[PDB]
Amino acid sequence: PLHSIISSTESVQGSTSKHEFQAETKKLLDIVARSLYSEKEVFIRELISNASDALEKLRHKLVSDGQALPEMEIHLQTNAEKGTITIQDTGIGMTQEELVSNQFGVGFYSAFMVADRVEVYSRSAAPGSLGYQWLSDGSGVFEIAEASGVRTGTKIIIHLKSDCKEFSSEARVRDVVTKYSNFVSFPLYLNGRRMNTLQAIWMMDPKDVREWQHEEFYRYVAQAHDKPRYTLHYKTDAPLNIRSIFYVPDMKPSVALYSRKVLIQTKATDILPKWLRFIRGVVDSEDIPLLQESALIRKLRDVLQQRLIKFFIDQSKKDAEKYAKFFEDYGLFMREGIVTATEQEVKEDIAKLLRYESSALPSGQLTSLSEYASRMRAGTRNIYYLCAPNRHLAEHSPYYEAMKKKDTEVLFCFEQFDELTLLHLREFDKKKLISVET
Ligand SMILES: Nc1nc(Cl)c2cnn(Cc3cc4c(cc3Br)OCO4)c2n1
Repeated sequence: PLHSIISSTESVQGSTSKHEFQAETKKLLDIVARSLYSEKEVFIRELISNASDALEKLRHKLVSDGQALPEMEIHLQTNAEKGTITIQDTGIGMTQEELVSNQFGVGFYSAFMVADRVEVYSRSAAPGSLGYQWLSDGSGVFEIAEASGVRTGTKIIIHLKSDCKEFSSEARVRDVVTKYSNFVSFPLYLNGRRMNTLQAIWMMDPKDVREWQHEEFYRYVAQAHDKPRYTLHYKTDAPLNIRSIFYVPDMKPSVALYSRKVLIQTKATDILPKWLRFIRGVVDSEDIPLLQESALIRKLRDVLQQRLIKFFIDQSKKDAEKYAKFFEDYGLFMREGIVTATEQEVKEDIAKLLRYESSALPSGQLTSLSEYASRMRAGTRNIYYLCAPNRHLAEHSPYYEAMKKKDTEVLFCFEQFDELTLLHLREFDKKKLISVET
């Protein structure tokens, strides 16, 4: 089962031509190498991500041209003996000009975060392409030379710093891979061992994913053994770029942040409003660059809050008995969110999820503030509710019994935390929330 492709096949016949980065390239290299990423280990993530993109570009090209498909793989090799770590892909490679002038991303230069020297071999996939070697110690000077024995694609050999030797031990590198790159779109091997088995199902067409995949992934992200009660597969480009799946556990009572199938933060606590912290799943967006995550993250937070509210509302429409169970189990969060919200309009959005018993309905079945209001006739600026220990006492309440042959229907709350929520909300839509007993 041991499968490796990394070996010394490369040789350079002539001497190298020395180049020197410009004022820009000098700033870039310095900032990315020590000022940009907080943890140094993410260089593995960036290079893996680069290798994936190059693999994709070649595959799309061959498939577009109708050509057959070669081995499309990503390989990592650690050498603690030589203090090196190497990553090779068999993707679309690089031309001489690209090796010289170079938006695949900076991500490649993140290597100088842990290396005092980087040695590169690349060969373009286009027929008759030549291979080239690229050398650099990161001092703004790099060398270029035509190389033979270069396989199509790109091979990066990192000569690790004295105190970065940890990334030459397989055990350390394996952990880094499984942490950040477990959903990589192409086969990934480490010292010949296959490492990635999980599929990024959030990138799929939602109507192609089936139940068992959503169950598997839910159990992964939520580290859970039950099943998702609710599943929302949300994809969008207009507001921002968004690839995401949200789950509500079957069980009674966080979301991962990804970008292009690579992990940014396992606990994206700021991605959703605090009251939606019961939601499990993943958010993938190309729009994200630590303790301070908030920036335009908020814009995404607001997008997701609105999409989730509409989701649960739509759920209410199609299924009321299931949603009534959901409201029973998770109402707490909605109430917390309503009392927490600063803007009134946000309060009323979340409040659209609340369900209460009504006087004009059989005891047991619930209604929403909107549903109550629609039937309201010749009624201005009022929503009437009564809080009692139970439906029995609510109906037999003289306060309500007054509304018996009178104008309006009356909502029934049986818990004090529901009444306080209405009091706090004050007005909803065109109407003010008012207690029968004053
Ligand atoms: N794996 C892979 N495949 C391809 Cl097609 C490309 C294209 N750019 N890069 C990153 C990169 C690598 C370099 C470099 C500048 C950059 Br930007 O100078 C030395 O090597 C790639 N990496």
